Amino acid sequence: STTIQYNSNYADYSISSYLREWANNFGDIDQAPAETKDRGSFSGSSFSGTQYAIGSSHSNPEGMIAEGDLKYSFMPQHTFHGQIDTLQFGKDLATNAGGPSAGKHLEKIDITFNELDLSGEFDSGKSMTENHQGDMHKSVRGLMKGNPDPMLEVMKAKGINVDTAFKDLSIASQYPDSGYM
Ligand code: NA
Repeated sequence: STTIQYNSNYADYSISSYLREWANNFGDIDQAPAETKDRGSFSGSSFSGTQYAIGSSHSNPEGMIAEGDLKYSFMPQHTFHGQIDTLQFGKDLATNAGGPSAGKHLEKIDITFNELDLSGEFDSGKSMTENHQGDMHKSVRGLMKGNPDPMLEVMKAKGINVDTAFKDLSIASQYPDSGYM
């Protein structure tokens, strides 16, 4: 079953209010010029990986990391598919020691969704419209475009309450208070 951890600074936020703030600041990747666009980084495999990590293309700190079995179809349909088990949001993505093939991490982790079971399929013979209806694609691509609503709809359809503040949300627990951030 999906569970959540959150940094105490976000105790008064909900999933919906957090993802709105995150996505607004991440901003729409399509509006970034090519020269400064972060298209995201796959690692863990020899356009696929067990981790996909992406930061804002607009010189803001927001970033996201997905872990699971992730794939991207590139040209011409640009569909994200596979399985996301863990989805994490925060700020200031950095490459792990050993470089990009070792993965990335967020310097500040705000919210982590565990056992999210977010999936989608890709069929190379089907239309782009059909392939883009998958839960994983619409939610990840929406977030990349500054739009959390597809992700929120997927979460609501899983029975997750995206309205409750984290402090009151049964499936969420606060990361222990620390002092290094
Ligand atoms: Na709670």
